[PDB]
Amino acid sequence: RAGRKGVDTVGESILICKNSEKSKGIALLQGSLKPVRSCLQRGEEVTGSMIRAILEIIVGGVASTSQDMHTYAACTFLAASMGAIEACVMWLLENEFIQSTEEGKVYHPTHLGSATLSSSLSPADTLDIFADLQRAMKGFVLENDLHILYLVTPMFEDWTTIDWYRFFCLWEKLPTSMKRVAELVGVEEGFLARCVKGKVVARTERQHRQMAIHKRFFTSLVLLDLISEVPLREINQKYGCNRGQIQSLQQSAAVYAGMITVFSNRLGWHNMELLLSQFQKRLTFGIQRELCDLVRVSLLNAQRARVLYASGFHTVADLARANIVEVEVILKNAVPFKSARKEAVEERRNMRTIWVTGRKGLTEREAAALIVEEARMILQQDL
Amino acid sequence: RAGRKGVDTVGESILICKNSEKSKGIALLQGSLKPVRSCLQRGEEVTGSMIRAILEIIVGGVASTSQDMHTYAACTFLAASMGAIEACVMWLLENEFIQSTEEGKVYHPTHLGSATLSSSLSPADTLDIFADLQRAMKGFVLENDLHILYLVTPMFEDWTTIDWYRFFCLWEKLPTSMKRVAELVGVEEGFLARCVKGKVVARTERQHRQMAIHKRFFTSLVLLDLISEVPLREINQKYGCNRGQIQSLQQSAAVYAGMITVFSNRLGWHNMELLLSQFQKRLTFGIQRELCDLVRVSLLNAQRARVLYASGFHTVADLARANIVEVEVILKNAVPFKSARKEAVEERRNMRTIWVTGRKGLTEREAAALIVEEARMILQQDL
Ligand SMILES: [K+]
Ligand SMILES: [K+]
Repeated sequence: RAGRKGVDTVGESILICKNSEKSKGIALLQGSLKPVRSCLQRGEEVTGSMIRAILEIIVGGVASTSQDMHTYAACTFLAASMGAIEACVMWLLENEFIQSTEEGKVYHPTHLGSATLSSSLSPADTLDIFADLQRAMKGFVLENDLHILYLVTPMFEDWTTIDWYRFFCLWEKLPTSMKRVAELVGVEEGFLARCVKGKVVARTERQHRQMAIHKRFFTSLVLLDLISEVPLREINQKYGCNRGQIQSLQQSAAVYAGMITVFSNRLGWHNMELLLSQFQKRLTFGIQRELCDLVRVSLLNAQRARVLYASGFHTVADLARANIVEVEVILKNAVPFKSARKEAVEERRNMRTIWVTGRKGLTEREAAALIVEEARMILQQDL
Repeated sequence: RAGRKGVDTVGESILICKNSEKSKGIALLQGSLKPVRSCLQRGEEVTGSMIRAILEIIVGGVASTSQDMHTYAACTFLAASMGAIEACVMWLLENEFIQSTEEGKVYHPTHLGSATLSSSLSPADTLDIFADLQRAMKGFVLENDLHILYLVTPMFEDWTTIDWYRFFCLWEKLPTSMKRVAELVGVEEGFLARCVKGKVVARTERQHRQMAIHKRFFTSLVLLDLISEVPLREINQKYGCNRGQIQSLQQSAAVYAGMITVFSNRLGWHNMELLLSQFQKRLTFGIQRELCDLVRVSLLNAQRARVLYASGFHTVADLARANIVEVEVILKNAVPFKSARKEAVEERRNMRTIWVTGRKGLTEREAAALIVEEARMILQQDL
């Protein structure tokens, strides 16, 4: 990124080092990129990338027989550099992903197969997800939205560094209704104590998904406050994570929530599907059910939707009838100031202070007129 | 109680009244006792006293036929003043208390019958107790002693006036292990809130044993601290009850615990019997399992047993080897003073400061020698 084309004569790069790390710095300047691996490499005859690859072609209906499988193996990048394929096919058979009809040896997708493909889910993750859902449908808590959120809470990657001492403090202060959900999932208070007392991550044993469970329940709490319209600064102080890690999490959970919804629909689990089908939109914007209609407008996010709701505008229909200058004023009240704000400067009438995507700078007035204009266009398309 | 025989010339009685309650006072001075009712009186064809009376003679084996029943009815105080009997017999039949073998119409006791008699329990109470035990054996908490105590916690009479606001404060501070026991029993947090917020006793509906449940769980908490050797003053401040109400409760629960143990033994419920059979002794003295051996000595109560345990004397065997003057000193340390106690007065060497039952005043020295003497006599009887 050193050197602007058409602007600079040269691009300069400086790597600051010490005498001790002097040799490692030179290694980088002379270093070159490593050769590209296939990521489908084989004491592991089976592998995730291959299992998914084989599942996609069989369920999709472009690979039926055993001859089609090895023909596919020829097209891979792994074979370009110049058994394992057969192992993945059996794996799909053992775990009810694929069917075999002896037309000798022809493979067809199951309901679980077609569901996994439509859900864009990884076959390795689908097994635990399928069990987790069946476990939840045997005993489910409906008095709050926490248990539902847990099912759509992603835990395939760490989104933040969790302070366990902070976690235990929230555990005790946690209401009884949410402790019931914790117990029902696997959250044991004993494991939480062995985390604060001693910084033993363990996780060496495969059976230590016990760690992931507590990380997942911690995350669901964050997502619970998030769709409860709890301020980002409160969530930051309460949990110990920045706004960057949160936004990356909600956009991840919004997508994941859609996956579990599709997965539940293709298996015929209507009751479970019915509950989940409202959280994709709520996780995206971080809102409650009431603001779901307002946030259809492009410029209206969580903060702008709430202040317009609390001012009499509950729906797009109510927002189309709106007086523009009234919308503008309500927007002006949602701004965050360090001092308890909420002189006359008439030189700020042209200040473009509202950002969009692929944006021209919008004034607070122009944005308001756009919100009312868009609301009317949507109101007509609703008929 | 006015007038000491052989001492006073007269006994004087004065009833202090106002002008408003003047007439009611005269009513007492001229009043006389009401005639004695039978307490087995009959829109109530069946009655508790009769059901129990009929059960006792059939199970005991002194009344078999229908002729024996009405012969018994003649001996009652109710018939002395000069149908319902037949109704009680059917009730015992409907609720598996008694058997009928058509030798036309001969009645025999069931296992449930013989158990109720041996337990000294009321047939009306036995039905709910029998259900409560069967409910507990389906899901039982063993990590603490609370759930076991609930089964031997008596609630046939009020032993104190419970402050519900205080109760809710202990509810929130209550650990998760004891909240699980509350939920498992029937303690709903919603009902606790409707007690503090509004002083609605209700209890007009028969189905409002929901009140008794919360009163019973409140009581079990008191009994839990009591056998955990928590000081009487702490229990007084924590719950809001005096030491008189507590002592009346523990002697009531000690007896009741023995009843439920016998009841469980006659039904063949060994596992349940095994757990309960240790709480009669602990409820009596208000001690933990360790002091169970020491309290066999007559003079050793909860307080004296603990200070002797913490000083090296764990058993009667260890207490028989004891040096008398050492026991005396340990006893002197258990005394409660307002100031942080624990001059030389050698005039208190004859002060009788220890009370017994059917008592001569005992000195702290004489009592110690009695404790060691009794311990030796018990140690020999143990062989
Ligand atoms: K929007
Ligand atoms: K004793």
